[PDB]
Amino acid sequence: YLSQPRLTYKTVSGVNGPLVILDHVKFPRYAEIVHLTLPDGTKRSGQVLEVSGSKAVVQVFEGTSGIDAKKTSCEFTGDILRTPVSEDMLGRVFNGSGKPIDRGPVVLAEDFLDIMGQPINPQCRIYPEEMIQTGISAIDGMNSIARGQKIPIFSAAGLPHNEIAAQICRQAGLVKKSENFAIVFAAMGVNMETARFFKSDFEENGSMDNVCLFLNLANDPTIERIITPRLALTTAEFLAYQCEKHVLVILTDMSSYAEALREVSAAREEVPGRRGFPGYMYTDLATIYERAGRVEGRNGSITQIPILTMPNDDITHPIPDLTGYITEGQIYVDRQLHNRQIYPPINVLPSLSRLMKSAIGEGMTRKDHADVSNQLYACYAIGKDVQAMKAVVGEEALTSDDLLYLEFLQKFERNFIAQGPYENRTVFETLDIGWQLLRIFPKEMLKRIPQSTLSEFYPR
Amino acid sequence: YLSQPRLTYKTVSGVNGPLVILDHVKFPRYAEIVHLTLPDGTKRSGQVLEVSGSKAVVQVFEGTSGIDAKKTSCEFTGDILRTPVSEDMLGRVFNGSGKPIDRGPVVLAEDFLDIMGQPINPQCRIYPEEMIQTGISAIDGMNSIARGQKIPIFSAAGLPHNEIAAQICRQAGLVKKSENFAIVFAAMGVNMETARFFKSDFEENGSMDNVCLFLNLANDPTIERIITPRLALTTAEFLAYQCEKHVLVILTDMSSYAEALREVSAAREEVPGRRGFPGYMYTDLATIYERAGRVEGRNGSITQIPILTMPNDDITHPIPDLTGYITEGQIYVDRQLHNRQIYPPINVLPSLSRLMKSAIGEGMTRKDHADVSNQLYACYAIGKDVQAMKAVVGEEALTSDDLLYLEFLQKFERNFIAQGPYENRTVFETLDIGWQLLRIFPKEMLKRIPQSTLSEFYPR
Amino acid sequence: TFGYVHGVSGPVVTACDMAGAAMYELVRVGHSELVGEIIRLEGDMATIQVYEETSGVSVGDPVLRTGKPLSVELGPGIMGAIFDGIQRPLSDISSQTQSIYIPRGVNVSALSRDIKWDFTPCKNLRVGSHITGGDIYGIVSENSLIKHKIMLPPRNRGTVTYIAPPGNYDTSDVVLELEFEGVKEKFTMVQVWPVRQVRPVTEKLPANHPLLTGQRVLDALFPCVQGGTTAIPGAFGCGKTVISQSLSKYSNSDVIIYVGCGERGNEMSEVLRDFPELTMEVDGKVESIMKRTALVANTSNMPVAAREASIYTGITLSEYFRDMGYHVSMMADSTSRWAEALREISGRLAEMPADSGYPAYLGARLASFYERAGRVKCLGNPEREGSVSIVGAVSPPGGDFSDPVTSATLGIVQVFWGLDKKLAQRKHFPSVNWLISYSKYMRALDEYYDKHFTEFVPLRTKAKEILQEEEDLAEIVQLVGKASLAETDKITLEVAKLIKDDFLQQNGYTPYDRFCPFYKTVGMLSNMIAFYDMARRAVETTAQSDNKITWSIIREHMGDILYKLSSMKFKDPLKDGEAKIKSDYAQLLEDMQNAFRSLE
Amino acid sequence: KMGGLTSEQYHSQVVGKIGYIARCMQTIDPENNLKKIREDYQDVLIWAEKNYRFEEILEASKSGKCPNDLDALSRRSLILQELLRLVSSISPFKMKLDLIESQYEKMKQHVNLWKSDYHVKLNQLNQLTDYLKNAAPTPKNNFLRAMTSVLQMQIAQYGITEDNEGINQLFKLGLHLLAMANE
Repeated sequence: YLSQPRLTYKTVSGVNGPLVILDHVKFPRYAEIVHLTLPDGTKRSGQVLEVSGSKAVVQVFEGTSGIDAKKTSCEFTGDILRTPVSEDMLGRVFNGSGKPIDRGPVVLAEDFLDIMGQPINPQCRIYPEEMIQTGISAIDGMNSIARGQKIPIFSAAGLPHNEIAAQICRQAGLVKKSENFAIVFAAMGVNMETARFFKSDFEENGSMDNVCLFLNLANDPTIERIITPRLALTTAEFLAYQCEKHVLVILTDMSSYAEALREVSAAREEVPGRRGFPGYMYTDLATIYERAGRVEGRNGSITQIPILTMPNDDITHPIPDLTGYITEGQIYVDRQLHNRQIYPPINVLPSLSRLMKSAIGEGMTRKDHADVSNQLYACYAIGKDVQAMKAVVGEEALTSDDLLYLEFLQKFERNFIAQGPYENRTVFETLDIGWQLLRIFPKEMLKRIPQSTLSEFYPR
Repeated sequence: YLSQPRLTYKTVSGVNGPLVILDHVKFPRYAEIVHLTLPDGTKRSGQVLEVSGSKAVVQVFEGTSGIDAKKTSCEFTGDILRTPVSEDMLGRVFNGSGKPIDRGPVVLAEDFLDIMGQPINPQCRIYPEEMIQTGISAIDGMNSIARGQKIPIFSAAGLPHNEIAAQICRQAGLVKKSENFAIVFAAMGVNMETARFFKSDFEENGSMDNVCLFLNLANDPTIERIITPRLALTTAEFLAYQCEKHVLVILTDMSSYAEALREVSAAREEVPGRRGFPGYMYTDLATIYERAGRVEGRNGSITQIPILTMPNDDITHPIPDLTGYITEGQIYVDRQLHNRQIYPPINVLPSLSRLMKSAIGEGMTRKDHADVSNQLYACYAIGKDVQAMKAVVGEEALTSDDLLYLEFLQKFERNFIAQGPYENRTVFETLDIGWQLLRIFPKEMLKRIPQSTLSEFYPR
Repeated sequence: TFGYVHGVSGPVVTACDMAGAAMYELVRVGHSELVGEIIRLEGDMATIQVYEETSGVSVGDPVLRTGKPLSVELGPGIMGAIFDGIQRPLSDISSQTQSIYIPRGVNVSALSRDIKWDFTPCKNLRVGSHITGGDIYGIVSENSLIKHKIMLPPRNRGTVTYIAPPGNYDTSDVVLELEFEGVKEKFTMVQVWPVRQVRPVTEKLPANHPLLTGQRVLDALFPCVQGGTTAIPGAFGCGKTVISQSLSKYSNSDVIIYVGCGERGNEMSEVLRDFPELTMEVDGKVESIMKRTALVANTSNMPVAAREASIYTGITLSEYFRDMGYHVSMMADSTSRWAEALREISGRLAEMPADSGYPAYLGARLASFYERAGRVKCLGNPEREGSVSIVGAVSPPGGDFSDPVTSATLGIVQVFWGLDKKLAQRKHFPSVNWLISYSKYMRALDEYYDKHFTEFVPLRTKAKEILQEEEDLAEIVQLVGKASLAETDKITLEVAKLIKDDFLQQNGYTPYDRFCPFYKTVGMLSNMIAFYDMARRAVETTAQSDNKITWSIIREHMGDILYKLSSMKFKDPLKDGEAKIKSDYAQLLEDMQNAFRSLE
Repeated sequence: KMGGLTSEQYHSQVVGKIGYIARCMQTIDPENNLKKIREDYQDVLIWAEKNYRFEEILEASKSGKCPNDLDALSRRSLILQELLRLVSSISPFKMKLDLIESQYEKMKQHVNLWKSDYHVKLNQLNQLTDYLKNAAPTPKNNFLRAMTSVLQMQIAQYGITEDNEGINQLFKLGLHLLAMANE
């Protein structure tokens, strides 16, 4: 343990911005944790940001208001940020710094884990195989998610990506063939209505016992937003690789994380990078997205679903562009589909899952999954083209096979995509809906389904 | 002579980037030369970039990898960089720093010359007027070259600029209306294929006792690409203005020179220009290109032919753009003509030679040279306009004259430009081909040729 | 040695009491010994870029000086090993620590000092011999495939004072000891070499021998040489594994070195699973390719200074195995993921950006890297000759060859196999485009072809002509109605499709089309172009003779000849010999000639 | 020295090549019987027949006494090296001093030895010989051993440079049996 007494310093030598510069520190340690006591008595917390000889620069979480250099005390903890972790954290609500905000006690620890974590050995990770069932047919049926994937959701401002995140959180599970599953939710930079919605919606839909919620609000300290996803992922790693559960981690608005990163970078007096964000943002996002996957010898996984809002609906902004280099696929929340009053407004033509081939098939979902998905994609694209030609050629000069690609369109968007915010559809219900839609066309027009399957599932 | 002993300092104050900083120097001299010996015995050489009091800032040609501030010993030479120069240098191969790489002895100097040169009094020059006949009708007939000109080749990556250069070198000579060049070849940052090509071509299609090579390859020190063209040009000036020969200097990939220059500029945080290149790139390229011409009273000359590679075929990039403001023309090597298997792939519209008007005409080549050239230019431009009009209005919307222009275009690109890599066309053959091409049109469409020239040359 | 820590601010540590510390030297910071590198000196202080996380380093911590820059260990223990950009033994960390993480400040040797190796010295060497740098003075029997030659480091020389007898030694025992000018050098089975320095050779030769891959395309139309430089597009769903699998299994290389430069986490888990499964056949037996293969494996969260130095570790390993006499082929997967780590390392040092933010020295690095490939005459006495072939992979945003890295690498490399996704969606495999691909090594392979396969280059030019003509006849068939078709053009549009479907298309999941030797390739192309020639002449002679022949008569007079043409690619090279397939192709030729004379 | 052959490096390489030619000679003819060949290589064998140290022959090369054209030395060394390869591949059998000089001067007059077909057939014979150094008694191993011994004796009686179609037949037969599946 640490059995030596702690040292308190009344030697503040400077205050500027969020930084307090102390002198005569004995052996200042980097990234250490400090407890400050203000002249009147209010207590604040900080972290050492720079070290030089007998001098430390502490960044205070709650600001430097009312701090003077003659009566403020700083007690040095002696170590770095280690969080307590146990399995009882499932069913609780903590804030960004990890303290309970649900009228309950503090976490009785099973271990104290360093929140920075170590990289997984590339030689121990194995390939993702089975399926994570979200209950949303636009994702389950056509953009399937494997156990151990990392697949983001791209959206914008005003689009309903928080309700999609909430539905995924309160419906997701494992496929019921013929359940050691947990969810860790990390909300970063949300306002108070969003946080209220998350908290109440999870705790009143009878599901808050396989969920651990970390809520960080837009008026919270901007340093806590830097440590929120690292607490979430430390808890997820404990659960998955020491208790052998299957964990799904949802991280909402990584763009707010990027903004907080920019703030704490500029506080270090670092020159900005391309378009505002630091030059090392790739490595910082990668130390988050890569705390995932299956590993050899353990029966647990970690699946990650980052959620972003694209500024100006641009797909080449630094945040979406760099998230594309680390993750496998993407889901697109569309605005033309949202204005047409479709929920969920997921565009399946630009969306992709790079590891769907591994998640679906015989013994995982069903033997007809890949063919149904391919045929639904093909028919949807063809129907969109047909609806384009209909506007210049006229609806009275269309074929009879082009009149089928225009009923499939309406039925597909209103019966397959459009779901309902409290409607849970298992994978088999999704595939049965797919077949009900594919039975619009004669068996001879479904070109992408092998004849050995058009015999078993078409005649029903 | 310098008869005093040299001072050797182990007083290194700090290494950073490619720059070493020495202190306690005794009367530091600007631009002096330093010899560093490393802790493991290896030897490097540097040049003083700034002096201040007792401090000197040396810039090492080979880099600062392995230098320390306790055992590296620097010996100050006491003078600027002077190269040993002789006439036996013809028929030898050196590296980019002047040492022999052909298993021969070092140069027994006839003189020691300062490699920065000396600007030639603009009153003591002679305007160049004796036309070189390169045997290439695209250069001879439309972009004629005088003896003393500086005219680069604007090419890109993957195009055949090396064979064009070697053909000019092995075919070039004066015009015979009724003895040879000494080549000096410097290559900056070439690969082994290019050096092999040039060495093989010199000693086969001619003689190698009239060539002096300075080979700096792609796995060689970058900061020594800065003094290679100056060594080449000091040798050229000795051979031309003191031994009275006609030298032809070929500097290969001034783009690599410019990029080494950008790297050294960024190393010590100087004001940039466009795309990061230093603000003094014009004044630096002009100290290289302007060492080419004739002088009053001496029977030598220096004809420079740099070779460029334009990034992304863009002629507005800083390198071609600043080169075209300094040199007296340019020969443009095109990619669109290479993809049609045309050789030489020279596009004559973005080409130019600024000394042609004074080198052609009666008593120099022939009375009609200039008019044929201007008329070929006009007809080629109008043909390229028609070729793009027909891509919009179709093949069958053109007039009777647009088809004349489209025929001129084909016959010009296939008969005048296209030549074959060992064919030596005297300038009169080029002019006859030009007239055979101009007879496509009635003599009233040729509105740039005076009437008394059309009366003598058009009917034949 | 043993400076101390003075300040920590991010990844940048400052160390006092470091007097004689060279630039770019490596050091170990703290009590967990994190690895870092010296980037600036000032008086008695050094500025260090730490590779790992500096969280927890206090003032006064030790700083250990190593004395050398980033180097690699070269000795027996490389084949079948799995490293990363720093050459850390991943598969040994995984088994000594029994954890699924890479510990922080882990210090394990890259080659194990436990295995006993079978070492036999050169039988002519004795006390008093004159041995220089490069000489092979022993052999370690590494495995049943690769003999490991023990060579003197490139900079030593002297007279043998002691040489060890044959026997079993680990990579710590003194196997040689020589003398020079009164100073002794002891040498063991392992030598250390800095990764940013090219290894010396006696002379760089021109490359004039093919790199056989086994595909009919890439071997006829776009050839590579032993010592060349290739680039492919590394994208999703383009059928990219064919290149690396062909190189590993069926190739004339001796040693294979695969490099991942910052790949995704689950994309590395697929390579590290698939590669230990591939097999070869040698001397009739079936062996594993990981007996002559080494892997360098990085992911996106490993240190940024290992994702950058990976390319150099790989090329140094291959230059080490080239100096033995072997022919190595290195493969760097997603060179773009290396360029991005380069840009980020620059950005950290607050360096002026260049076009698109990449550093100023990007093309210099990309050119001095590819200038390390080629065929060489190796330094040292026993007169050998080796080669290194580099295959890079670039990932242009959305297939746009204007990114600085893609532009530079296409300006440098000589071959470019353009894999396309469009062809992959049509089930056309190998999905090479054949229209944007190229190869500039075709004039170096001219003595080879004219000495071994004399009647090939004309067939290559003819096939390229036919495949280009079937393509620039596209609007003629769409904007007009397929009827205004001169018989020459019907013959083209049919035989070119014959080529596209039965020469350029190969299926590896078969017993006959995994490997296509070159005699079979030239036979299959000669029969097709000979058909084309005869069927074209038969038409254009009877141009005005009242007996107009068209493709309709040619396709009815020879209805089995065409099938047997479309069935040439089923002749097994193993179950049928070489003389057998040659005689079968000759019989098909004579039947074609007959059935063309019985038409006129 | 086009690129990396410093003076120290160049002359160390020269001394090493001289020593290597000396060793190859001492192995190819321990009892002096190829007096013609030991005469043709006299200017490089003199520096080893009497004991000079490494530095003495080093300064001799830097001065200019001993041969110092590394390329000429390389092309003279490849010949003796391939001779040693030919006379050590057929180890149990032997060759007599007429065929040895015949083959030696047939190699001396080749355009490029590394591009010859004596090199190629030596590669093939050494492949066959190296597969059988630690083989396991089996049908195909015994057949390969028999045919290999017959090939070795035929080469020891005829030679490698001239065409002898029995040798060609046995070569391609052994190289087809070696690459045949052990099943």
